[PDB]
Amino acid sequence: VAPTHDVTTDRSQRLTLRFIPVDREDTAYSYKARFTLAVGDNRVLDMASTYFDIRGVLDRGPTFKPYSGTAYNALAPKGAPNSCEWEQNEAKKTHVYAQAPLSGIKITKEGLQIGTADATVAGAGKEIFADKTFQPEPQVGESQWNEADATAAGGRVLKKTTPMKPCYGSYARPTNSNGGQGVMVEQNGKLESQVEMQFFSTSTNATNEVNNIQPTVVLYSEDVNMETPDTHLSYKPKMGDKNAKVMLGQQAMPNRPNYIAFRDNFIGLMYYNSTGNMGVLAGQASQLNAVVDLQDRNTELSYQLLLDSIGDRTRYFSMWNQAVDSYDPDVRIIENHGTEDELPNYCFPLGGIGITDTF
Amino acid sequence: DRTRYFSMWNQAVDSYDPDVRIIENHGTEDELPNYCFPLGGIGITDTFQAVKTTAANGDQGNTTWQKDSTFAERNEIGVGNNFAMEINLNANLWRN
Amino acid sequence: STYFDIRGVLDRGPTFKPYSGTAYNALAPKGAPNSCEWEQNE
Amino acid sequence: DRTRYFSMWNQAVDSYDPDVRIIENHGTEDELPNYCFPLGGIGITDTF
Amino acid sequence: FLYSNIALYLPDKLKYNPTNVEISDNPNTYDYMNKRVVAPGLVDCYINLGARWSLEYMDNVNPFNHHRNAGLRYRSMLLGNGRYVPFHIQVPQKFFAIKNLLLLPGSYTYEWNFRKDVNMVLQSSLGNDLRVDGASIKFDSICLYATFFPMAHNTASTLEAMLRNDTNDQSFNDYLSAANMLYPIPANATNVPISIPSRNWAAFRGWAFTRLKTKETPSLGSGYDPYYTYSGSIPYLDGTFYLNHTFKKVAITFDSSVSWPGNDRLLTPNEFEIKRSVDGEGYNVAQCNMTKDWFLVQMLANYNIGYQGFYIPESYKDRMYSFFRNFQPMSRQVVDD
Amino acid sequence: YLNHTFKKVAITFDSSVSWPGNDRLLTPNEFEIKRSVDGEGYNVAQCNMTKDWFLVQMLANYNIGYQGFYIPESYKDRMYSFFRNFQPMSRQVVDDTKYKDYQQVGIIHQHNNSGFVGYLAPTMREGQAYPANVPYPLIGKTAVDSITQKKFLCDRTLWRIPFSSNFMSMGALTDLGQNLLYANSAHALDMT
Amino acid sequence: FLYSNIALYLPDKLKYNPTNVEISDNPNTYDYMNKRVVAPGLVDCYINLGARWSLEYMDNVNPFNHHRNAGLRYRSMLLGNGRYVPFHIQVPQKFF
Amino acid sequence: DSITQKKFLCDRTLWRIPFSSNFMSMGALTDLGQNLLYANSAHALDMTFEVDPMDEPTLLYVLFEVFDVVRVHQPHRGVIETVYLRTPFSAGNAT
Amino acid sequence: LGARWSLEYMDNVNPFNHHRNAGLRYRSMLLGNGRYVPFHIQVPQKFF
Ligand SMILES: [Ca+2]
Repeated sequence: VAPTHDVTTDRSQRLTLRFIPVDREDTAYSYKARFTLAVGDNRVLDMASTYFDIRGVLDRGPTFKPYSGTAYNALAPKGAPNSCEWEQNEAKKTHVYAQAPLSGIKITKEGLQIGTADATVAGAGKEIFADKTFQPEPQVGESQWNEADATAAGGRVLKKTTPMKPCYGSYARPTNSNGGQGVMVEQNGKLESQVEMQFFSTSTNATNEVNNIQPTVVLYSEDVNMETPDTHLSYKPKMGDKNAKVMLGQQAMPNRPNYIAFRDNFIGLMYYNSTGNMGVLAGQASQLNAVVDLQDRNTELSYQLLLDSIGDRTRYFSMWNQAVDSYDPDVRIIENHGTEDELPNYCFPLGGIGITDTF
Repeated sequence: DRTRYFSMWNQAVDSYDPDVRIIENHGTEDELPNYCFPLGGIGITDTFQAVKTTAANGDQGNTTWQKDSTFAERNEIGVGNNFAMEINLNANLWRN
Repeated sequence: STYFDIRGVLDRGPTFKPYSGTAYNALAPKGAPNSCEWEQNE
Repeated sequence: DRTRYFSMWNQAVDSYDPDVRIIENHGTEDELPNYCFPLGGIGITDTF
Repeated sequence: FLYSNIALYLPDKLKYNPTNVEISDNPNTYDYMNKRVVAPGLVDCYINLGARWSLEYMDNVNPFNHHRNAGLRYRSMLLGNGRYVPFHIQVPQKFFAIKNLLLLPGSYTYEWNFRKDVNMVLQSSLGNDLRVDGASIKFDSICLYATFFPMAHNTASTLEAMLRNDTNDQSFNDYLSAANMLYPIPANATNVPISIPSRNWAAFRGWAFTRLKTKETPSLGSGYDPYYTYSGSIPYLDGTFYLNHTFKKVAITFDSSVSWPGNDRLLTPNEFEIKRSVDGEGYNVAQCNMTKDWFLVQMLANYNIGYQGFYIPESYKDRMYSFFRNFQPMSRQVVDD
Repeated sequence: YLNHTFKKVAITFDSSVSWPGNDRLLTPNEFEIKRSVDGEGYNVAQCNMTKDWFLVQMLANYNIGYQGFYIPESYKDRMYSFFRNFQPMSRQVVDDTKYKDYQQVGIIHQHNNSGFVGYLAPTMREGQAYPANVPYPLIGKTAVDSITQKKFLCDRTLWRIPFSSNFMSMGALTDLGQNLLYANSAHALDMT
Repeated sequence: FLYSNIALYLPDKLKYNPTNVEISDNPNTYDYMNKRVVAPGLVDCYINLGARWSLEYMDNVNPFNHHRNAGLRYRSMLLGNGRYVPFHIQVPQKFF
Repeated sequence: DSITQKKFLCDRTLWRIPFSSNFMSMGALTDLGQNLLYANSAHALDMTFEVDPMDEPTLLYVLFEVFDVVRVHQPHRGVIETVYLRTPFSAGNAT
Repeated sequence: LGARWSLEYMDNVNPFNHHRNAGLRYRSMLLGNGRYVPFHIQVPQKFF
């Protein structure tokens, strides 16, 4: 049975009191505050329950990267170049290195046909062409490995204006609504997007002869504002820009990670044991200070040792931002046990048999 | 206690691995194919020369000039997907 | 101390797959077909 | 305690993996490449 | 795993500049630390095979600034993952005199300060000049909270009346309870003497010492320190020491005539001796480089073990910052030349 | 697993009083588990739980709160408790009204890691390689204006509201369960 | 790991029907929960980088019915891996 | 033909030397601290540390373990008075 | 597959001599990784 009387009162009084500051002083480095505590008549306040409260805005800087590795074509090989075009002096010609994955129906002047309208009166036999902004996209492709090697192939390639970067870690923000990258040039306004089309046919097969050299590959070219936000080159062939054939082979690697964050257990956020700026707790009748502080009494380390001594430390409390810092046991002391690789480990080819033969 | 090690009288108990005396087999999550690609990015590749349209009076798509004035005549291009070998990953680690 | 004792027969059914992944030709590529022959027109 | 398992009464608490409900995505360590070679060691060849 | 987690934190003297890429010339920036290249062959798969050894180069690199720091990782994830973050912290009170003081009715004035330096209030797993990089912090507002037990008025008044007599005072003592000194050790020096002029030594308790890097010890007292460019872990404040293994020996003397241990209570009576070089009187223990006297002294001073045969102390008497918890001996064999 | 979907709770006896009684909380009329945007700063633990609920829970589970907050001992805190199962979470996302180039993109037109991955199914790889366009950057020299979201997550426990004067657990038969101003009459109860 | 252990348990309203396969119409049968298809782009590697943040959709989904429920898999492997099983259990008394 | 090397690592700790007769811990106030010879006179102290070389400036950090206490008293309403004391080294001022 | 079981053939094979025996691994790595070693041991007393 619990006690029944002379424990808890009945007159209305608060459980939690909040005091606004009375004086604030700012400086280049310091920042000082002063409040007026008021322990009312017939109460008892335990200072161990008080705690400050702060809030504001933080800018961790341009060297924040909490994730290891990158997140832009992580799976791509570390040296595969993007579908690109570049100039070369033989008095200057354009060379292309790209890839067309998509299979269409037939190629005409307008562009690679994709589908057809409904087989209906007044709508039967209406061809549909690719939209220049976003339609031939780098996602779709041939479904199964028994590809038929279509004759109407389309794709994309970045004009020679944009500099070349390795595919590993290369991002470029969308512009249109349908996720199609492309610079909106200012031409009578930002209304129009500049996307060109280029055609290609078989050399050898259509060299000696003509046959109206029908085209078989259509490349829609564009120009995007690409940037590498968290990767850097690890082998640059020549010091100069203006991409050439050699610059096709540059390779990148990710940036080392940082973890900028508030210090453990809020160390340094308050001045302690410094005669320059000393805290003040006193009676308002006469300002006889009650906090005399030397310059040798180290408070932070003492509080750390106490917090270890009276409790457990391997748990995390969010409220005080309390989480001890420790290293991995294996990083400091390596244990080289080799590995376990008795069996081989092979990568077979997709179909199941590689080279074959006719019979 | 006996788990902890004292490095003076070589006091360190000898215990097996609880996952080797009893093999709790469960298979291995391999819902996704783990492919392996070429080093350049494209494997097979052909050869192509640029062409350009004509004035296109009517049904003149057959008429088609060569744009060799600007483009080189041996540009490389790939068709379809890229070369790709495949290896199941978790199965090999578990089997080893 | 007392506790009931029970025994009998249980049938979990046809939708009971304890292991993840598969257990037949596990290492094979996801598309490779068996040696097979088929019929076709001219 | 409840973590330990007693078989007789089929006493085994049920719990979820800590890393499935709350994902701590730190990326992955991939500084070095990782190459697959040819069985013989030399792939293509010539004649001399 | 090996290459990343070891070879990217080697000392700066073992790397070399890259080629055909711009590199900043400031040795304390993220750019310079990121751009340098390191040869994998130093720490390849075949190093110290079969041995429980630690790289000699990486035995003095502060290991608490490392992207495996569980505490740092947790705090950084807790704050956010973006770059422009509002924050709503709560700060406790740490001074020992008024940490647990039980105040009494009245009206008091309470005033304190706060820092705005970016280095001292932030920690970065890498360690780099955070003034140059461009981090910023802007406090907006501040308030104070307190909680009262809603105790009955008769009982509270009685307690107040009793706690004002001149004999029911209150007392407190700082848990560490020590006076600190710092002495400089110039580069490559090995001998450090310290002299204390005559005074009284009543109610002494003992000594406790360690070593520190000058680059990570902010100047005491001074409000600002423009010659302080580092933002890793500070051992002097949060207590993460990583250099206790570099001491060799300690000697004490009173009145320049008498050594303090005096009577032959140690194997080497005139001086303590932590570790020995290759020396064959047969003294070291624990299959390591530490002598017997130091081991006995440490075991006595930490757990009252040593006059009844050594053994593992109980868990409850062996906290995180203790001695036996993190004492690792190691050895290996190398090729004679 | 659904504890985290409560907003507010209100008690009322005889359709005239409020059970917390005389002014005793930051919000005297009713408890308040969590809340949306609040400029007064009533949140704690960097999550979005008000101080009142945190204090009430701590008092009801461990008699902690009138002499400062600290981690409770292991034996006093079991598996089906409140502190062991408390998880604060927060992240940052891209603001729209303050970023100029925001463009909502469906899942249909998202090409990241293209040319080495399936297409809306776990099928074989397809597609060319091309710079990516899905994950907006939040770091580096070219981040974007961002807002912050915070939430808390707790499971395997029941919220508790004890029937006592000062919320502490002073015994099985609570004192407020004996007073004849609350135990010598008849009353009807409303809750919302 | 991400794709399997998260994307396979997303809420049903985010999965579309497959093509050229017979799928039951009872939304509780194992067949319906098995033959559905979920696009891997939802929970790919580039999701909430650096943030210790649970997903949004998969928040009110029961997390105890899941194939990593250590207690559940222990109670499952205790009886055996077969299909037809003779069982020999004991049951205690629970009333107070 | 091989040669052997030994070492030890010990971080997250401070080296301790107690000012006791037998080195044990028999209380907060060691018996030597009460010894008349060290209590009714004055003496000078000399210490010599020998460490291993390093190639950057460093610091030796010494902690003299002493008694540090504060007594707080408050007779009348709205008044706080305190008395600090550190025994072996200093205590406020005098005269 | 899918069963928690221990192979019949290996129930009667001493499972404490095995290259995952933490005690053996620790002691061997403590003594050195070479082939010729000098050792400096201390043996306790064990009679009752
Ligand atoms: Ca050709």
